[PDB]
Parts: sequence; structure tokens; C-alpha cells
Amino acid sequence: KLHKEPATLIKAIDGDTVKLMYKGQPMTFRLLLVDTPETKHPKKGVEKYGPEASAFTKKMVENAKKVEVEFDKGQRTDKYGRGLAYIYADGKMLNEALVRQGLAKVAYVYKPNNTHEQHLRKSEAQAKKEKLNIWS
Repeated sequence: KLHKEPATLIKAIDGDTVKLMYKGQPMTFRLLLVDTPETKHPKKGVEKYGPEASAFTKKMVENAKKVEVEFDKGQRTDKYGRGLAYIYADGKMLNEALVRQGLAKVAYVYKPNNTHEQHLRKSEAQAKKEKLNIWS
């Protein structure tokens, strides 16, 4: 059973990566199950909707009263040392909000870190149907 724990903003980095203070330490988090267009992609550099995704995450996270992180049931860090979590700003999941606005796709999913996969696939179907952003 998943639970939310509190965290504090340090810096938004990209559409899908944020640095937070978590249990008293700075830590980089990568949003579970979504891929945003990148502004510092290792190879392509700046992709279309990169700046828009990155601004959406930044505004949502900077204007929140309360930020919480929710780990999934599997590994809690990736190979780069980033925390793998669902991030909530005032109780709304940022991972879902990005997919809903057509600013992210649902990622390739690695069981058992797939608890909210179906929920996110439903939001992406809606964004596609509305032809938002990525999908226009």
C-alpha cells in the first residue's frame, strides 16, 4: 500500500525531473511513468513542447502549498541515483496533470513500479482525443 510523504522544493529542472529536499537531504526525482519532451535531452537538446512541459511543472510545483512524494512498490531510485516517484502538488498528481495536458506520454512501464499506469493511460487517451499539444 502506497503512502505520501512530504517534501520541499529545491529546484524544477526539466518537465520530468525536480530536485526536492526529502528526509532532510537534497535529492533529484524523476517522475514515474511519463516522458516529457526535453530541453536538455543528452542527444537532441531542445524538443518541441520541451519548454512548455518544463514551464508547466515549474509553475505547478512553485505555486503549491504542499508537495508530497509517493514511491511505487519496486525500486525507489534509478541507475542515476534519481528517486522514482509520483509527485503531488496540493493533492493533484503532477505526473497525471502533464499527461492530461498533452505535455507527456506514458513511458515504457517496468513492473512492479506501475501502480497508477491505468489511470495515466486513461488521461493520455483523453489528451489524444482532444488533440492537445503533443497530440495536435
